[PDB]
Amino acid sequence: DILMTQSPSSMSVSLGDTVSITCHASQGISSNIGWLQQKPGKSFMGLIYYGTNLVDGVPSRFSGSGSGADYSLTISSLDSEDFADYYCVQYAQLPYTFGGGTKLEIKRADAAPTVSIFPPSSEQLTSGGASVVCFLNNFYPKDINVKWKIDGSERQNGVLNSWTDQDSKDSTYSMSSTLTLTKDEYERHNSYTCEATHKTSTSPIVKSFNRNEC
Amino acid sequence: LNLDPVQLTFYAGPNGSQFGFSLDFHKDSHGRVAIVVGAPRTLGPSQEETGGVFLCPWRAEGGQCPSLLFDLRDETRNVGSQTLQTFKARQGLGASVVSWSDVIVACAPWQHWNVLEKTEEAEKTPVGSCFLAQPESGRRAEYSPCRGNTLSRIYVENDFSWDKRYCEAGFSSVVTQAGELVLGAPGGYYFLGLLAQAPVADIFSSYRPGILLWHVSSQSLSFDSSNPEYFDGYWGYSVAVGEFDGDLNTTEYVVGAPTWSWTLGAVEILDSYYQRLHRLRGEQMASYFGHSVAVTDVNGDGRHDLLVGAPLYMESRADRKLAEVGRVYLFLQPRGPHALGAPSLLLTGTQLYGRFGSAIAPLGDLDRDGYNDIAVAAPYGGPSGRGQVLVFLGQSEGLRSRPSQVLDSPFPTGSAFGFSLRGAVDIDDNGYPDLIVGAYGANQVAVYRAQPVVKAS
Amino acid sequence: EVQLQQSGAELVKPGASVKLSCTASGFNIKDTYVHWVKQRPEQGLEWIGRIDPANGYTKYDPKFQGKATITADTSSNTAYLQLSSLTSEDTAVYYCVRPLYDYYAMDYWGQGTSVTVSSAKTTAPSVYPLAPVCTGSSVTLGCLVKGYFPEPVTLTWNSGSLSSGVHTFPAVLQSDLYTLSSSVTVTSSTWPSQSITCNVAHPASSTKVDKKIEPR
Amino acid sequence: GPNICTTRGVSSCQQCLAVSPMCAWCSDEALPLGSPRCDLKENLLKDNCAPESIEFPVSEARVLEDRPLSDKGSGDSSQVTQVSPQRIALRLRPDDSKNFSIQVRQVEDYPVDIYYLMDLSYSMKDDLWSIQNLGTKLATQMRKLTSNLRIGFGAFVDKPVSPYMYISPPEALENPCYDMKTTCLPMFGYKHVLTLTDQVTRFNEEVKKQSVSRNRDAPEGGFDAIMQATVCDEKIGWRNDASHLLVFTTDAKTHIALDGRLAGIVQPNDGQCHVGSDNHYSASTTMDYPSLGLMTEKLSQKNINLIFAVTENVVNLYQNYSELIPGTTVGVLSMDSSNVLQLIVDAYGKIRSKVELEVRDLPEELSLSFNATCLNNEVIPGLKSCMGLKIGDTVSFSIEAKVRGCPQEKEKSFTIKPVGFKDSLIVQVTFDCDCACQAQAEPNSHRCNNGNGTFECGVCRCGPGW
Ligand SMILES: *[C@@H]1O[C@H](CO)[C@@H](O[C@@H]2O[C@H](CO)[C@@H](O[C@@H]3O[C@H](CO)[C@@H](O)[C@H](O)[C@@H]3O)[C@H](O)[C@H]2NC(C)=O)[C@H](O)[C@H]1NC(C)=O
Ligand SMILES: *[C@@H]1O[C@H](CO)[C@@H](O[C@@H]2O[C@H](CO)[C@@H](O)[C@H](O)[C@H]2NC(C)=O)[C@H](O)[C@H]1NC(C)=O
Ligand SMILES: *[C@@H]1O[C@H](CO)[C@@H](O)[C@H](O)[C@H]1NC(C)=O
Ligand SMILES: [Ca+2]
Ligand SMILES: [Ca+2]
Ligand SMILES: [Ca+2]
Ligand SMILES: [Ca+2]
Ligand SMILES: [Ca+2]
Ligand SMILES: [Ca+2]
Ligand SMILES: [Mg+2]
Repeated sequence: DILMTQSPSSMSVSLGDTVSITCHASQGISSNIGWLQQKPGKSFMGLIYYGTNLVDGVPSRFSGSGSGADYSLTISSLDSEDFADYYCVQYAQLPYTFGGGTKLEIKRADAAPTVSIFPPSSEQLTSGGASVVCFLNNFYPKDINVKWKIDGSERQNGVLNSWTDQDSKDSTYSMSSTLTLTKDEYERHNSYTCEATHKTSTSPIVKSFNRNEC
Repeated sequence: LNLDPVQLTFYAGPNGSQFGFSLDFHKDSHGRVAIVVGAPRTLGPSQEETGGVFLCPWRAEGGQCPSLLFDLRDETRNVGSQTLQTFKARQGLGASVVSWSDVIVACAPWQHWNVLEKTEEAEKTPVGSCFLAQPESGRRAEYSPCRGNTLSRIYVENDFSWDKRYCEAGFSSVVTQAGELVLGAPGGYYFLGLLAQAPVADIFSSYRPGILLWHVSSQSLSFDSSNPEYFDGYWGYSVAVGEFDGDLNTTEYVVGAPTWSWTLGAVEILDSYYQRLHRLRGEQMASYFGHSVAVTDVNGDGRHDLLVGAPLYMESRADRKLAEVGRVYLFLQPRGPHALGAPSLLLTGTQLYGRFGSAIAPLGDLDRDGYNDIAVAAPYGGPSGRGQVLVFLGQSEGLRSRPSQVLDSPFPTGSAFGFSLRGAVDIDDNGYPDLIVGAYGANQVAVYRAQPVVKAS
Repeated sequence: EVQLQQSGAELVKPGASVKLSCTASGFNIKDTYVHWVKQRPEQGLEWIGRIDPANGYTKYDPKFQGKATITADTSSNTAYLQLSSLTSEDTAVYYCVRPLYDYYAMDYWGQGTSVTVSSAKTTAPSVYPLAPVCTGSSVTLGCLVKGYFPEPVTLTWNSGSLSSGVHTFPAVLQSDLYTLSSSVTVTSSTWPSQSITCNVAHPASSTKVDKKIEPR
Repeated sequence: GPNICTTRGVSSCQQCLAVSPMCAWCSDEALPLGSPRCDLKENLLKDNCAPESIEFPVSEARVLEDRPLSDKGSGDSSQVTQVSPQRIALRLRPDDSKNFSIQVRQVEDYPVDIYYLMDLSYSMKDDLWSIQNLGTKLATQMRKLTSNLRIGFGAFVDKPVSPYMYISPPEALENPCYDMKTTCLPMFGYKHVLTLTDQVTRFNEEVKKQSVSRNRDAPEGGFDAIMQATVCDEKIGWRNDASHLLVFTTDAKTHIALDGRLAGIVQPNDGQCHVGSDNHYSASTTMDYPSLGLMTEKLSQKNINLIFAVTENVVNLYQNYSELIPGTTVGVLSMDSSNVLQLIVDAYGKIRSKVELEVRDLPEELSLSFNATCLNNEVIPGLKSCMGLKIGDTVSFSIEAKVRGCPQEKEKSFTIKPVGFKDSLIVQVTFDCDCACQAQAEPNSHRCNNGNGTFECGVCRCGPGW
C-alpha cells in the first residue's frame, strides 16, 4: 500500500496568511492526488482533484501543485472559514490511502491556564465513589500536561482527560482532568493535588486541598 | 439555378491530407463567416498520419489556410491500478467537422484506446474521440463518450453487452440549435451503432487535460438491442436534427443506418430520449439507404422534410439489367401527428457508378422565390466520371424533378468532388446563400457563390 | 444538485451486523463509482472499497475483506455498506463518496453515519455538584455527569439562562459508560449569593435531573 | 386499280422502292405516254416493260457459315459448335422484314472449371475437416458429366485491419486465437491457394494444410475474394473453353461497398487484379469492398457462374443478393459443409438448364421479334429463352428482323448470343434502297432542260444544287 505522509500535523496561523500543507508519497503517483477539507464537526468537501484542479465551487485562493511523490496545497490570504482539517488522498493505486491530516488553528497571545480543583460531592461519596476534578481553562498554546499527586506522590491510574476545541471568540483551549477512586481508597489519604505544566511558566501551577480539613 | 460556375474560389491543403473530406461554415462571435475544413490524413508529429483541421478565412481568391491546432500526442495515465492509453496514429482527425455558435467540433473516429491492468487489457479499439475549439479564446476540450475501463474478460463473461469499444464516435456529428452535440458512432454496441449526446457547455466545463476518463453527467447515450434486424446496421453512420413532432420545445434526431436489417438500410426519426417515432426502410438491399440524410422544408409550408441518399441504388434497365447509379428519396412531412408516407419524389442517378445521393446539402433558398432548395452530390458522376453536383429547387408540391443546374467538377479524375457539401450560408454577404464543395482526393475545396438570377425558373 | 444522504446513527452490539445506506439525491447512483470510507479520531481515514452500481462489481482494501460487503440498488438509487461480526474497533464514522469529473477521484461526500458498538444498556447519568473548596474575585463551579449510555446529554445552567463563560467538555468512554463535565465562571458577588443550577437531560433514558451548586 | 405505287406519284426509282416492299420500277426508255414507272412488277411486264429494266429488290436471308452442332464438347476445343448457323447475310429493302432461324445446343461433355472459394474464419474449422477428400470425391461425380474437369481453391476471412482484426496484445497479431486455448493463422483478406488443375489430389493435399483464422465482426470479406477470383484470370487459371463455376461457401453475412469506411477505407474498389506472387490480395487494407453492380459487371465479362453455397441461417440473405446479380445460384450448405459435393453437382445442372438469347449492336432502326421452340417442338411466341433443359438438349428460335425506313449506312452487323456461351450468330445486314441503274446516271444530261438536270433510271432529276 502507498503511504501518504502529511505535514505539518497542525499550524497556528492568522487571517490573511499564505500557508502550505505538503504531502509526500512512498512512491511517485503522477498527480493522482486529491485534497479535502473538514470543518469542525462537519462532513468533508473536496477541494482539488488530479493534483491541480479546483473542485467546482472552491475559491481560487486554494491551489495545488507538485509532481512525482511530493505535493502541496496552498491557501493564499486565509479566511476565517479556512480554519479546519485538511487531508490528502492518493488514487494512483488501490487501495486508496490518506494522509494523517493537518489542522489549521488560530494564532493568539500566550495565556496561562486558570486552574481549579474540586473535592468529591457529598452525593457521590454516599454511593461509594470519589471523583476529584481539575479544570485547566483558557490557555494558549494547546500543549499542556496534567499530573495528579496523592499525599505528594504521583498518581496515574483512574485518570480521564477531556479537551475542548479552540474557543470561537477567545481562541483559547481548555482541559478537564478527573481522578476516580473508591470512597474507601479516597479516605486512606489526606492531600490531593493537580499540577499543570505549560510553556508560559517554568514552574507548574499547583492546586491542592486536604480531605476532612477545610 | 443561379450558383456561379465561372468564377470559383479554391482552398487547398497539403498533398495526401484529404483536405476537404469534411467541411462546414463557421461564424465567429462577430458573425464573420469562415470555412472549417477537415483533413483526416494530415501528417502529425511522428511524421505519421493523424489528421488535422484548417480554418479558412473567406477571400475571393482562396488559397492556403491556417491550422486549428489540437493536441496530437498519445497519452498515458496510470491511475486506480490501471494504465489508460490513447493512440492518435491514423485517428483521422477532421473526418467530420461541424460548427455551432463560435465553437468548432472536429472528430477523430478512428482514435484508438486501451486500458492495461497487470497482464489483462480492455483491447486496443477505435472508440473515436471529438476535439472542441473556441478559436477566438483558445479554449480546448474533448469528448470521448465510449472510452471505458472494463477488461476484455468481463465483456466475454457478460456476452458482449453494452460493448462500446468500437464506437468510432464522431464518425458523424451534428449540433442542435440549443447547443447539444450529437455524435453518431456506427461501431457502437458491437457494430449495431449508437448515438451519444451532451451539451457543448457541459463538455467544456467537465473537461481537463490528462484525466482521459471523466464524467459528463448531462450526457445521454442510446441503447443496445437483442433484435437481429439491428446487427451490423451501422446506426449513426449519418445523423441530422429537425422538427418532426409538432412540438417546438423538443428536438428530434434523424439517424441513418445504411446496413440495417441484413443491408436493406433504414433511417429513423427519434425523440431526444432515443424513442423511435418513425422508420423509413430502404428499397433495395446494399443500396446504402441512409448513407446520407438531410433535413429542410422544401415546399414552404413550414414543416421540415426529410431527404435520404442511397448512393449505390441499382436502377432497372432494358433486358432485366440493373445499373448502379444512386437514388435520393424525398419524404414531405404531413400536417400534424401522422406517419411520413411513401416517398413524395424519387431522384435517380444517370451515370454508372456515379454514386448520386452520396451527399445532400440544404441550400436554403438559392433563387429567392420563397422555397428552399438542395444540392445532391454524385462524386463519380458526370459524363467523364469526375464528379457532379446537381441543384434541385423546392416548390409547393415538393421538389422539381429535374435539376435547375449542374456543377461539373473542376478537378482531375479521382478527386471525389461532392463527397462533402455544405450550403445555406451567405459567405460574401451579397444576400444569396452559397455552396462549398469538398474534393478530398485533390485536397481542395471549391466555393460557389450564388449570384442574381439571370432569368427566373 | 448532487447530494449523498446517509442513514441515521446506528447503535449495535458486539457480534451483530448493520447495514448503512447512502441515497443519491439530484443524480442517478449509477453514474459513477461509489466508495466507502471509515474515519476514527486516532487512526484517521481509511478507504473500505468501492462499487460500480451499474454492474455490482466491487473492490476492497484487504484489511476489510469479510467484514465489509458493499452492494447497491439502482432502483432505489442507494448504495449500502454492510458490516458483520461487529467489534469495538468498528466504532467510527462512515462516509459514502463519489468523484466529480475524474473517474477515479473522491470529491463528493455524504454527511457521515456514526456507528457505535457497545454492550452497554441504556443507563441514566449520575449528576454531582462541584463547589469550590474553602477566594479571589472570580469563582468557578462545576458539574459532573457520570455513567450514562448512550450519548448524548444536554448541559445548561439555570436553564440556558447562564450561558457565557461556560465550558462543557466532550464525553469520554469510561469502561462501557460515558462521562462528561462542565465548568462555569462568574464573580464572587454572584455566588453563593445567587442560585446556580446544573441542568442535564438524557433523552435516551428519559431523565432530566437538576442539581444546584452549594457552598461547603 | 391504281395501288399505292401509282397513287404515291414518286419522282425517282429510289422513292419508288421506298414506297412499299412490293413496288417496282421500270427504267425502260420506251415506256408509253401515260404509263406509271412505279407499279407491281406484274403490271410493269404486262405493260411491255423490258425485263432487264425492272428494278425490284427482294429481301432475303442466306447462311454464310453453317457448321453442324457438335455431339460432344470433348476434344480439340474449340471447333465445338453450340450455335448454328454462325453467320448469315440479311438483305432488306425499306420498311421490310425477313425471318431467319437459330439453333442452340447445351453440348454434352463440355469442359468445367470449379474454383472453390472458402470462408476460413473460425466457425468454418469443422468444414475444413469435412472437405479434405472433396477433390477426389468431386472428380468421381463430375467424371460422369465431363472428361475435362479442373478444380482449384482460395480462401478468405476479412480485411486485416482494425476493427475487424484484433490488434492487441502483440501476440494476437501472430495468433488471433491466443486468448482462447489454441492457435490459428494471422488474419488474411483473400489468398489464392491452388490454380485450377486436373490433378485433383493437389486439391486434397492443399486443403489438408489449410487452417482457419479469427476476426472480430460477423460479416466477412468474401466479396473482395469473389472480385479477385474473378478478375485475376491468369492466376486463378480459368480456361477459355469451359463452364466457370465459382463456389462461394460461408456461414455468415457479408461486407459490402461503403462498409470499409469503418476501417478508414474510402477508396472505391477498382475492379482490377491485385494478387501478386505471394498470392494474397494486396489491396485488402487500402480499397473498399466491391459493390454488387461492379461484381456483376466482372462476373459477366469473365463469364463466371457464381454459386452461393451458404448455411440455412443466411440462405434468404444470399437468395436476395442473387436476385440482384442475375445468373447466380444458391444452394443450402450444411453447418460442416458435408453436403457441398451434391450442392455443386445440382448447381452445375441448374446452370446448364437454361438458354437465353442476348442481342448486341442492334442498329437502332432494326427491331427483333422471337418465337421459342423448347420442350416439345412446341412454339412459344414472343419468347427468347428456354428453361428446364437437360445437358444434351437442343432448342430453336424463330427470329424476324424489321427495318424502319432506310438508314444512312447500308451495311451493319450485329450478334445474337446465348448468355454464357462462346459461340454466336453474326448477322450481316445490307440495306437495299437504291437502284442498280442509279449507279449509271448521266450528270448534266443533254436530255434534261439542257444540262440543268441529271438523267437516271429513265427520268429527269434536278441536279445539285437547285
Ligand atoms: C429477402 O427478401 C424477402 C422478399 O422481399 C424479404 O421478405 C419480405 O420482407 C418483409 C419483412 O418484414 C415482409 O413484409 C412485411 O410484412 C407485411 C407484409 O405482408 C407488412 O407488414 C409489410 O409489408 C412488412 O414489411 C414480406 O412479407 C416478406 N416477403 C416475402 C416474399 O416473404 C426477406 O426479409 C429478405 N430477407 C433478407 C434476410 O434479406
Ligand atoms: C411468332 O408466332 C406468330 C404466331 O403466333 C407468328 O405471327 C403470325 O403469323 C401468322 C401467319 O399466317 C399470322 O396469321 C398471325 O396473325 C401472326 N401472329 C400475330 C401477328 O400475332 C410469327 O411469324 C412468329 N414470329 C417469328 C419471328 O417467327
Ligand atoms: C421464314 O419463316 C417462314 C415461316 O414463318 C419459314 O417457312 C421459312 O423457312 C423461314 N426462313 C428462314 C430463312 O428460316
Ligand atoms: Ca419537436
Ligand atoms: Ca415541408
Ligand atoms: Ca428556391
Ligand atoms: Ca452569397
Ligand atoms: Ca462450421
Ligand atoms: Ca468480419
Ligand atoms: Mg465468420
